[PDB]
Amino acid sequence: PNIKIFSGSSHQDLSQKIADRLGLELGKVVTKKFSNQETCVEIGESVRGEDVYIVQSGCGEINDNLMELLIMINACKIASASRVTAVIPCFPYARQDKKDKSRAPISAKLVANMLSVAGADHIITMDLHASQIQGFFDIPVDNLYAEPAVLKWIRENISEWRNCTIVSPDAGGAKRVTSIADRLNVDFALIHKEDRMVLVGDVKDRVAILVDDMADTCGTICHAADKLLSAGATRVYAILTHGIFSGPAISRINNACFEAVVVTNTIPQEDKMKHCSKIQVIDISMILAEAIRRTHNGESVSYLFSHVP
Amino acid sequence: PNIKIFSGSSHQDLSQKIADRLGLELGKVVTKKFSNQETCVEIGESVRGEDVYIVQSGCGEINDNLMELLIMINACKIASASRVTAVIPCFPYARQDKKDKSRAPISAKLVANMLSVAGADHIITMDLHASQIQGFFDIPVDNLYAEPAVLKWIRENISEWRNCTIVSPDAGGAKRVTSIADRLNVDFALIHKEDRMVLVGDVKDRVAILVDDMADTCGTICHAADKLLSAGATRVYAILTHGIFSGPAISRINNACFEAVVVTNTIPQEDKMKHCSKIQVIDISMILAEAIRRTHNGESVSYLFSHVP
Amino acid sequence: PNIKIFSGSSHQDLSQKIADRLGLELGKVVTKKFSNQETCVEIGESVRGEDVYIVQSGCGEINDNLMELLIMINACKIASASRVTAVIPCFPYARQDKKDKSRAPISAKLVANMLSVAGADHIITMDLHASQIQGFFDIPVDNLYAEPAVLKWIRENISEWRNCTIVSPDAGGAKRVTSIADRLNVDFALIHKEDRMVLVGDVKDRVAILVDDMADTCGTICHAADKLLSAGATRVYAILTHGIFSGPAISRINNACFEAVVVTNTIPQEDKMKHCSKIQVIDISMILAEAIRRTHNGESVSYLFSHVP
Amino acid sequence: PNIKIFSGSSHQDLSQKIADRLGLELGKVVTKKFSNQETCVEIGESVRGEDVYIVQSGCGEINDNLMELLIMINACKIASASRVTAVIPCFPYARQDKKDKSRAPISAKLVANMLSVAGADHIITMDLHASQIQGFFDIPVDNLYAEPAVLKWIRENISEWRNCTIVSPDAGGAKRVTSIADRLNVDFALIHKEDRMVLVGDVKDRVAILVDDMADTCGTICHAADKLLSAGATRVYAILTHGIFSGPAISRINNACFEAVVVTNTIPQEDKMKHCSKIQVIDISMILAEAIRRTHNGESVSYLFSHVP
Amino acid sequence: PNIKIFSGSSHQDLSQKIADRLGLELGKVVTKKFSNQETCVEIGESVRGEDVYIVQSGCGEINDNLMELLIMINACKIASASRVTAVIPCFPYARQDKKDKSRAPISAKLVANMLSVAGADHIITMDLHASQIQGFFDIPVDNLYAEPAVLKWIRENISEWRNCTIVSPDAGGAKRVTSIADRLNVDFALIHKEDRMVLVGDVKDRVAILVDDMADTCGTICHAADKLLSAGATRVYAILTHGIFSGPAISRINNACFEAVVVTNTIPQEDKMKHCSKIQVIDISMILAEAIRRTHNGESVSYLFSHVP
Amino acid sequence: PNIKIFSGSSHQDLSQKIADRLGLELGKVVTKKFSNQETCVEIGESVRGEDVYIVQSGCGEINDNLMELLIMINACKIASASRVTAVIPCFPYARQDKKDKSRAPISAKLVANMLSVAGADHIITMDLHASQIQGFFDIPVDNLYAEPAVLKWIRENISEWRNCTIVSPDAGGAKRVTSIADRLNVDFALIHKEDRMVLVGDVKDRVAILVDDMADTCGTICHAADKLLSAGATRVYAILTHGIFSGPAISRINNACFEAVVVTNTIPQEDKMKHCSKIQVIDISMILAEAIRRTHNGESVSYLFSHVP
Ligand SMILES: Nc1ncnc2c1ncn2[C@@H]1O[C@H](COP(=O)(O)OP(=O)(O)OP(=O)(O)O)[C@@H](O)[C@H]1O
Ligand SMILES: Nc1ncnc2c1ncn2[C@@H]1O[C@H](COP(=O)(O)OP(=O)(O)OP(=O)(O)O)[C@@H](O)[C@H]1O
Ligand SMILES: Nc1ncnc2c1ncn2[C@@H]1O[C@H](COP(=O)(O)OP(=O)(O)OP(=O)(O)O)[C@@H](O)[C@H]1O
Ligand SMILES: Nc1ncnc2c1ncn2[C@@H]1O[C@H](COP(=O)(O)OP(=O)(O)OP(=O)(O)O)[C@@H](O)[C@H]1O
Ligand SMILES: Nc1ncnc2c1ncn2[C@@H]1O[C@H](COP(=O)(O)OP(=O)(O)OP(=O)(O)O)[C@@H](O)[C@H]1O
Ligand SMILES: Nc1ncnc2c1ncn2[C@@H]1O[C@H](COP(=O)(O)OP(=O)(O)OP(=O)(O)O)[C@@H](O)[C@H]1O
Ligand SMILES: [Mg+2]
Ligand SMILES: [Mg+2]
Ligand SMILES: [Mg+2]
Ligand SMILES: [Mg+2]
Ligand SMILES: [Mg+2]
Ligand SMILES: [Mg+2]
Ligand SMILES: [Mg+2]
Ligand SMILES: [Mg+2]
Repeated sequence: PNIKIFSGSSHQDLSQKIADRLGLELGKVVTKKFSNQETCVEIGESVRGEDVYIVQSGCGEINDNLMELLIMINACKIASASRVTAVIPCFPYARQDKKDKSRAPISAKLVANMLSVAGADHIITMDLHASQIQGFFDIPVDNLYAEPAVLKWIRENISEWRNCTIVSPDAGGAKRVTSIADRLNVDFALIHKEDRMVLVGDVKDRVAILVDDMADTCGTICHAADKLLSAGATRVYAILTHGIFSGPAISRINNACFEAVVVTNTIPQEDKMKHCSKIQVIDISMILAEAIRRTHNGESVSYLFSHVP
Repeated sequence: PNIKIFSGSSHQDLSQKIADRLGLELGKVVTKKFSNQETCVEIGESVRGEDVYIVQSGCGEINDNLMELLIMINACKIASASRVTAVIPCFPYARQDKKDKSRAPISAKLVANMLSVAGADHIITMDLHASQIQGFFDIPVDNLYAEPAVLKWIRENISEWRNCTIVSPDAGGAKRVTSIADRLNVDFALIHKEDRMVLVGDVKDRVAILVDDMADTCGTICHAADKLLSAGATRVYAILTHGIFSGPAISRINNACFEAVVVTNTIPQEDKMKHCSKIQVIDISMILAEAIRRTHNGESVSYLFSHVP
Repeated sequence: PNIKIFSGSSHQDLSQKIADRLGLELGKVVTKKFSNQETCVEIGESVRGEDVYIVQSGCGEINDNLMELLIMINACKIASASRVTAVIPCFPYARQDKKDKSRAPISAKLVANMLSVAGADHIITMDLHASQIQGFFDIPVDNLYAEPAVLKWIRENISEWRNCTIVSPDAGGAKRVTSIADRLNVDFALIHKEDRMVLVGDVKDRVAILVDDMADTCGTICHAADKLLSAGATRVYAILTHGIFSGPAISRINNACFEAVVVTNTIPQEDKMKHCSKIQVIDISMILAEAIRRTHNGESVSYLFSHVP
Repeated sequence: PNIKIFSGSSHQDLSQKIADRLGLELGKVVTKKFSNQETCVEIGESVRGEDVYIVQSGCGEINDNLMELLIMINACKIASASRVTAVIPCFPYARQDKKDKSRAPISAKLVANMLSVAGADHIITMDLHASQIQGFFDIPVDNLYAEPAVLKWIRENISEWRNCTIVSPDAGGAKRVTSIADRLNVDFALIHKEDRMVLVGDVKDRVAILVDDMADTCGTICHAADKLLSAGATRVYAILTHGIFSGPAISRINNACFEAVVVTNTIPQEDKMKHCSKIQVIDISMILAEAIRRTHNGESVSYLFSHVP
Repeated sequence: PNIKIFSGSSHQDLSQKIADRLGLELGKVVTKKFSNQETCVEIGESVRGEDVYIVQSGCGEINDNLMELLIMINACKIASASRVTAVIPCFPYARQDKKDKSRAPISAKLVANMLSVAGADHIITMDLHASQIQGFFDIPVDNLYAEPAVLKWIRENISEWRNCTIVSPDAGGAKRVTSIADRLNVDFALIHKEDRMVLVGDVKDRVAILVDDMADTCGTICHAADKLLSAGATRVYAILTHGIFSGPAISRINNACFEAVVVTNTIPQEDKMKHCSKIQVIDISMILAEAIRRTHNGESVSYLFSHVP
Repeated sequence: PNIKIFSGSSHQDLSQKIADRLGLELGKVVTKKFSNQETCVEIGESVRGEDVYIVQSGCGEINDNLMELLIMINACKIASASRVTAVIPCFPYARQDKKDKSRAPISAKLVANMLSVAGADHIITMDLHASQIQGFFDIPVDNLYAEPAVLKWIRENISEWRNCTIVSPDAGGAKRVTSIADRLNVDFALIHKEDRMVLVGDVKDRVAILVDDMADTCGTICHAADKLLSAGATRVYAILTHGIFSGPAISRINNACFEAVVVTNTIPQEDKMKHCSKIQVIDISMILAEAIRRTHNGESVSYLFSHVP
């Protein structure tokens, strides 16, 4: 079986970058809409006996992109692909991972069930909002981390990184920032709201680096940055793997004191970058390409958790 | 267990009509979108031990509405509803019911699988594009027919119906028109394309009635009507259960010779009716309400196949 | 994994032809009946790690043959075959593919479920009565077409084929005849019953060729042929992939005006050919052998939809 | 939900007896064959919301009857029956319950899987060949025993039963005979083959009673009876729940020394009784009717293991 | 269907308390071990058609108790119980809810799968370690909260509760303490380790109340209490729903400065209470009994999230 | 894919012997207990794309070992092993293979379901208590036999084996002893209890060899040996594949007249051998190693049923 990479319509540039890193052309697929807006999918080449990877991020018109992904998986499965892998850099509905007191769906579990029944044998994703989502599946799920690329960016872009501070915006994700601070051998200052915020960790005259899994409306990072600037930090950075930037996010970032808002390209960023000068993108296509290549070859994927390829 | 009717966002007016016919209020549900356009669903009342019916048609923004339906089903299922029934008047992706020579998905089967894995115990739908779709499910599926309401409309609106002709637009659905002609005791003239059309059945100086399951772009019925008017029919009617009317449909209908284009209200029609004077709507809410009531009470549903309630 | 071909008891000659075309011997299997008429199956050679193909058509004693097929699949699956494929040239219960108004089983879906639970990983079949049956499965289904062999027969056996007409007997299957007429570049005359029949398409002084998926009691083709001979066709042919010929079929064919009734050998025909001189058989063993070989080698199967091997 | 009893074609008289004991009429069902010998099933009354019991024994044309049962279950399940129970007095393929050294199917497990996928929620059967077959299902299985009726027959028909001996024909089923002997407070003599047979237990000048689950070819009981008559037993009886009597069974029984061969009516016996004067039938319709009634009412079924109703 | 409560061997006193609150006797069940230490289960009364609740906490010999629970569920399911509910006050393997960088099982998901395949239709549990565990199931899961009982205890046992502080021991569970502080209208001071600890929130001359889901080795609460006593808190309390208290826990509690260590009785505490004077128990049997009663009657369970019955 | 052998904690020496025979090192795995006695499993090497075999016998602390096996299977499955095989020399809960009149679990079926849902693709076991257990699975199960090794031991250790007698202790397993006697060409004397025992087959002045699948409390073999010594057998041997030896077994063996009690090493025997001088062990690691090697290479496993490797 050979690797076949197919792109959904959500993130074409990322799929092309992945395909170039693998020395492959993107598989021929027609992904459009019928007149009544139903998804139309046509696999333009035989996938019989091949190892198929479908790249689609949970961004943009999320329900359309998710339906397209499921329809593509189904088309490849009934076309006798030997294995079908969904490469989902940003997992849709990941924030609906529990009920907790409300008569609400667990939408992430529903998405996992739909991916399974569509025929996915394997999932590759990056920085799941909650790693318990891996347990929503019965098929293997490789949850990659942007952390090696983030560490590389910090070392090559922040001159005072040895004295900086790594700040979690909410108490929930402080595990990520502790791992990053341990890797950099720095202090991890913490922030949480009580309309007021409380911060532990000396930030005065230092650089503070907010790290989080995603920025949707940027309410979380803007409040944290306001707090940090209250406590005398010389500069504040925000680093996120998923740059969703919906709603009022671009205006809030423009009016905030961030030196830089760095995101990975798990979601296309060109349109947002046009309207916001302080957004910078870390390419993670090498990590995804290496994960695809290693799953195909039976090589260790977890080696990527700590190594930039 | 009591009947609880919940409406999705696709067809609120139909759900309200159904609820009024059952003497019930619509269940409290919040169905909206998060900032990043992910579906947000919140069941506003306990459904524990209840017989839940969720009304959502495959129309409008089809992928959003389908996701909303699946999320609502999941929310009701994990909220310990005794039974969950999807009331889907127009089944989405019904026209993708086979591959036939192409490397294509069977999207209708995927939709059936998704509805099943979401937790639906029962499906109620109207005039499935292909009744083989019933076999795509392992749960019971009640496929209702608009034919009794169509016959009622014909008898009360076409003065010359005893001399009229019932015409199938494509060879595929001529079964429907034969059943209708047998019920009315009239001739069924047939039409199919060879850019030219061929018609069997005397239509001269008579009324011809085109009957079909749906009109999407109205290419099918406009070509058939052109043929019929070539052969001297005094008036031509089109009657359809599903009035999708996407793309150039309204302009084609406006420029065509139809005396009337009658559709059921399985899909909301007010916006289309604003731009097209010859569209008339048959209310089928009584049929859906009776089906819901009979499934709840253990009464015969097939009795509705031949009786207007 | 190597190809292993096993024959059920239904069509031994077809299985042998397939095995010869693949350069293989039929696998050792004992398929008989216990005293109380329960099916007895004994796999006479190890199939561990092999790619197993079981050839059984839905003909003869259909329930016995279907049980035998399921039992063989189960025996091969629990004997650790790497993959089990049911090669079912004529799919049993294919005509019970829907309910449509009656309190009836969808027997084709039940058969698909039984094949799946027995352990079949893949289905190869020819000219399914309804291609929606492919959606009754969750495993891949390769639905082969007799059309290339039919076109070859027409070109090599009917001297006036460039002027002939391709006639559908019922409105349902006219898609097949349109494809054939497009391939031959001829007119497709159509027939359907109203005890009287209506025909469109000049057949006078021409050869008419009825094409259909199967002839069971031959009521369908005999009525169509009577109509065609009413309209002056010089000769009438019938061509079918599945020659079931049950009940009064042989007598009706003998008393009908067919120049020839051509069937494929998806069903054994020698006994019927003894009693009916106008039955001729097209061998489709090359198509089935090529499909088996291509699925085994990961080669394109759809290439066979348009090419005679 | 009300009880609905449907009969398959295998054992109509038993189904009628069961229905009379329940004070019910048999449900309207058409169970016949199409021209090509495919099973045709038509449920003649609504079963929506009802508790459906389908009576079909694994006898006669076993594969036809099994297919008919599965098709009926499927028809009732997709007709929205609240619960479907297969009442299978003699379970087909029960003797193929293991492989043991051979490359053979476990056909009983396949049958269980097929019954489950057809939609059966519950199985009622009598004297399974191996009670481990209950573990082949994931749905509940009530395995009834003919033993109370057998004990009643022994007490009312064998004058010397207090001095008799209960003999197992093969070592496998001696558990049944020990239970019977314990109930009667008598000795259980045992027999097994070494073309010679060995017997333990004084049988001289006594009545010996062979007890077994079934008599198929009667090779087992005729050999055992020959042995018993060698050792001076005044009379020999055979008692079996399942009287299959296939092959040479009737001739062997006619030429054997049995005083009586008693069977239950889990299988119709009239035709066999015509050709064999020493066959007598125990009616077990009361046990099956009580089991149906108790499962419907939520009453203890195991109470029937020791009580004649 | 009637309620039947069965106790596993893990927590007999809790099951008895639940049964008394429901006005029921515990169902007759034999739960012991064979000589080779395999679990032996015997249901001593018919459960046919009943609503069965099996009470077993994930404590003590956890693997034995989990096996016993699964075996009991299986026994009740194949005995035709109408519904089987696992009442698991402390969910076993809840802390293995993710992999996160290691080649480790997701044991909680495995436990959920095992409970589902054993036949559980419903799960009732209290204070799941991660509420995402609800998404590990496809059956409904009611995750009850000890918070109402905790609030009642605080108000009736701590005289200065209006001035107290609610402290989370680890950053992960601070959601619980924020909910509790909001209910009490007090400040929530937070603690996390950097062998040193950092605390935000004035605790000087006040009572601090540590709240957490469980105390296993009490390393978490003892370190937090040491920190709190460093910052001048007059008294420190610990309140936990699950008092596992394994390993060195009792000695650490005895040597720590806790005024009180309060636990619920989701786990039996008498043996631990013998060796530790500062352990007090909150009875939560009323909450579990109300949940059982409300699920049985189709009443709202979420009403218990905020109301002490 | 390469073979990876992992050992559970139950039988480390057997796993090492198997690994040596395959020329492999045991895979790195940490299998221990958390403080609260929950199983902790950590796979110390990548198994991605490998053929994983996990060796764990149903002995010792059976519930702990079974949980450990399931957790290891789950860890390997979600770590993307190409195939996972449970090598279970002594299958736990095998004696609970049926209900038979009691409201009891079928625990063996539950264990099979748990192994399947954990992710096992294949089971290798030795001398299942009932071979019907193979039908409890839907995955392939290779049930190996100790008989070739037993025959080898008999020929090399009992000088009078040509005149010996092979005795079944209970009527149930006499099939094993008939196969052994046929292989050795000797008589098979049989024993069963009526507190008294009955024996057929001349044993006077001969060696009697009891053969059975397992000895748990040794009540079965000690009673049989007492009977045999009553009838003048010069020596009595017992040979068993599974030496469980729980409860009073060692004392009964010490006080019994056995010349030797031979067991295989499907269960560790060193501790029991310390306290009982007449226990001897047959190594079956070559049979298990050959089965693993042959399943990996696609070679015939059934060849081992009659051949010592
Ligand atoms: N796409 C979405 N956009 C915004 N909010 C969402 C979205 N999906 C779910 N939510 C809601 O957001 C909330 C989840 O918030 P969040 O993940 O930030 O915190 P948490 O899960 O409570 O805690 P933490 O992640 O810190 O452990 C829920 O109320 C959920 O319904
Ligand atoms: N939403 C859609 N809008 C338009 N075309 C669609 C849609 N979904 C599927 N199709 C395409 O339309 C075609 C199906 O057309 P249609 O149902 O009219 O005819 P058919 O299935 O070939 O025959 P018939 O229904 O007459 O038996 C397929 O090529 C399918 O891919
Ligand atoms: N083996 C069989 N022999 C005869 N009739 C059968 C068989 N199996 C099913 N039928 C019946 O035949 C009918 C199906 O007929 P047929 O397939 O010719 O037409 P259709 O499905 O209505 O339309 P079309 O195939 O033209 O789209 C149904 O009433 C079905 O119950
Ligand atoms: N319908 C059938 N008629 C005859 N033989 C059958 C039938 N089905 C299976 N068999 C075969 O009969 C044998 C099973 O025989 P039987 O049930 O009498 O003994 P057993 O299972 O070996 O032992 P026991 O039942 O005494 O414990 C197997 O070889 C099986 O393949
Ligand atoms: N029974 C157990 N006893 C002790 N440790 C366990 C047990 N089960 C799992 N663990 C381990 O404990 C760790 C989980 O710790 P914990 O739940 O306290 O923190 P977390 O999940 O990392 O974060 P948080 O719960 O604060 O969001 C994992 O390494 C897991 O393997
Ligand atoms: N681990 C165990 N230890 C002891 N007894 C057990 C164990 N598991 C199950 N049992 C019980 O042992 C009995 C099964 O006994 P056994 O297997 O010796 O005979 P059988 O199945 O009745 O007949 P046979 O195996 O001779 O055909 C059942 O009552 C079962 O509940
Ligand atoms: Mg967050
Ligand atoms: Mg159409
Ligand atoms: Mg046809
Ligand atoms: Mg048997
Ligand atoms: Mg027998
Ligand atoms: Mg914690
Ligand atoms: Mg046993
Ligand atoms: Mg035994």
